[PDB]
Amino acid sequence: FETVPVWRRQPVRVLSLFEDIKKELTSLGFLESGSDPGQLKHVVDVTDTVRKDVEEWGPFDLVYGATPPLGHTCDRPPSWYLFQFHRLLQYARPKPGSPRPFFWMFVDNLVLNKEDLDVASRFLEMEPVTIPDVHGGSLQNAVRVWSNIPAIRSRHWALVSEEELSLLAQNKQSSAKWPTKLVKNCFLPLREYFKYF
Amino acid sequence: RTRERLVYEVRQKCRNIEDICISCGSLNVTLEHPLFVGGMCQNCKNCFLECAYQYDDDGYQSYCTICCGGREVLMCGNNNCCRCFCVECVDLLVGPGAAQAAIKEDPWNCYMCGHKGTYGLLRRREDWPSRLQMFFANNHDQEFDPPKVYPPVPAEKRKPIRVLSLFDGIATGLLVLKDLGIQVDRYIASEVCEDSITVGMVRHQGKIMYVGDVRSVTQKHIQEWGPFDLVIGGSPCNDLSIVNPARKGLYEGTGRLFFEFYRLLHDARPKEGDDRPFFWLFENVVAMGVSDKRDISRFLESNPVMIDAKEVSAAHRARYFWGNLPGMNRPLASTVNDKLELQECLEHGRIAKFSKVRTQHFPVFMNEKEDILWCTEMERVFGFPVHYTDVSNMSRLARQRLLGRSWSVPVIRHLFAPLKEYFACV
Ligand SMILES: Nc1ncnc2c1ncn2[C@@H]1O[C@H](CSCC[C@H](N)C(=O)O)[C@@H](O)[C@H]1O
Ligand SMILES: [Zn+2]
Ligand SMILES: [Zn+2]
Ligand SMILES: [Zn+2]
Repeated sequence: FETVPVWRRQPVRVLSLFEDIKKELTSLGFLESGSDPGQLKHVVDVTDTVRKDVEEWGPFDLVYGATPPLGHTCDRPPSWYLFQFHRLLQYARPKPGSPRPFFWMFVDNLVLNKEDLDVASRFLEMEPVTIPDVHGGSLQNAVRVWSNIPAIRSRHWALVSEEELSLLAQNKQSSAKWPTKLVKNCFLPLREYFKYF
Repeated sequence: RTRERLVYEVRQKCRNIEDICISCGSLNVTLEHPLFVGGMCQNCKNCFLECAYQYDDDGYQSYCTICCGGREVLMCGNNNCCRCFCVECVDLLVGPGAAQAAIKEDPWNCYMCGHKGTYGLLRRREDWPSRLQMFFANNHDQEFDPPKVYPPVPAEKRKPIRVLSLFDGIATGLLVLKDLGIQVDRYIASEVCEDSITVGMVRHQGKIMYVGDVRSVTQKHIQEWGPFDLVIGGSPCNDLSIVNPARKGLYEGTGRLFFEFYRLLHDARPKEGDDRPFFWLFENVVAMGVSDKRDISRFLESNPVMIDAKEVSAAHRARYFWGNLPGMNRPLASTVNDKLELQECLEHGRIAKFSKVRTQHFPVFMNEKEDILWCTEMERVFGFPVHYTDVSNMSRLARQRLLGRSWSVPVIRHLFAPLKEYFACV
């Protein structure tokens, strides 16, 4: 994508699915105040969401979706979040003949199966960048991100062992708070296209 | 046991049948029951509206028409009706032994199709069609396939069709295509079951280009395989249909495969600026939970038609059909060369124990002895050519396994019928 000059950067219009990053996006200066009236359309259960609903919610630039926190209840099977996210994201893309900066991000908190991760990485067309929270040389937490936002593969680490990852999933079970600090920094290269405040 | 005692006190004339709900026995009568004389509550109105389509089993509607419940049911023989009435409701409302009076009728017409409108204490309203017409106004407007159309094309020039088949199995699609007499440029199909594959590699002399899983296929795989005019597929049901205890839903197990179709359809369907005619067809069972069907219709953004082989094939089983094909909801056209009765299918010296089949215990009588349906016959029952499925060393149970999950050839002929006008012919 091509960068956007400072005297042209608009407010960024976001669509937050299943989770709400209104908080982080405001703390990043992407969201100003007052309702917001409105830049971040959040919806938690889009089982009944038609294409027209999305189109009518104003055009979008950023589409964010997350799985539930690690070991948070049940609700619906993990894959639902992924698939639904994909459908609505096709509903959110701009027409081929009217291009424009457009970014999306789905992020999992170690809630997806091995086959579910395969499905995610196949339906979103990239392997996940795994952003760990370490402490004292120990894998405290972890998220994995599928996204087109320009700096993403820039983190991902290595040393987190897929096995050790799936072990860290086992260690933390019943408590559950969504570890947003891990995903917060990914949005930084989006300040090249939208106003700051 | 509120219902039993309440109906019992209805029969003793201590209470009017018009002030109770003849469905669940509630006294909260909100509306008059469309089919019979008596009241109906809001819970049973919603039950009727939702379960009328929730409960349709393969080949029948499985009902019960009255209480929307039931285990053992009496099944109608009228092929334009297909209603059913449970035994408990007949013994309770009509009278004791009235169920055993209803049975012994081999061609049994239900109380809606019958000559009389009065059976025991059960009395049919004279104005029931329009009563169903108004009753069914709160529902089924979210369904029944509102199709949209493409502009026709001139003969010169009109190119051969390019077809992508996800979950092909037995090459039903390429068969119905060749039979329809239209040129096929490329038939690329994705199938796993090696038997199905071999059937295809033989019965079409290798015309089919075979790929692995629907998961093997990439978005790039699609456009690299040339542009596709028609994308067809019937994803395996299993964990979809409710007759399975272990059903993992649309989202787990073998249900997932739907989305793979959903994926490759999207990586296929032409973007804006393409006026190119583009057709797609996704088939599944009608035994699907209402939740999973809701989701599927949402993902495909279209609604399904319930097509039953009954009207033109020798077996009665109905499937949901999603798509954009011309004459989607068009009434089934029964041919001259199509075999309507079971008897038309059996080999020499065998007779039909029924009219149309289900798989109704053993459908064939031979030498005053019951017998299972034959393969060379079952083919006819599904409309496939005789010995179409006789290939390799494949075991009989495997062969029947294959035909058991195939498409009804005349039905697919009915679907692919108005397609010959958009592409090349011989
Ligand atoms: N993961 C997968 N990828 C591709 N095909 C699959 C598959 N899993 C099952 N199948 C195939 O999909 C078929 C679903 S039954 C539908 C077959 C088809 N309607 C016909 O005319 O015969 C089965 O034959 C099965 O072999
Ligand atoms: Zn009732
Ligand atoms: Zn009943
Ligand atoms: Zn009837």
